[PDB]
Amino acid sequence: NQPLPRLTVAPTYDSAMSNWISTTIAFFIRVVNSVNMTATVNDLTRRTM
Amino acid sequence: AYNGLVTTVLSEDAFPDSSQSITHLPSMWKCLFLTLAGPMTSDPHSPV
Repeated sequence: NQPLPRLTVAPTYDSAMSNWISTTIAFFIRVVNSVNMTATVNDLTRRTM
Repeated sequence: AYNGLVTTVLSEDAFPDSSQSITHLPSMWKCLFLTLAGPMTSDPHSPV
């Protein structure tokens, strides 16, 4: 945690949440673009995921 | 004239609450009208 701000707030990506969220997506972009999904899932619908 | 018998303090509802920031526009006119009515009051704690 961090202490409470008193000015106008905006969604920032410095959080541990945003550290957790962005690195899962950075991990499942690797799983989707891995070799196992390449042999089965079609390449154009792999870009969609 | 009757200072010491009765002081005319700034009212309870005059002050902006101490959680609203300055960027709120109805909360700075509430401080502006307070400041101009500062020296008008016989409260000796008016400058603070």
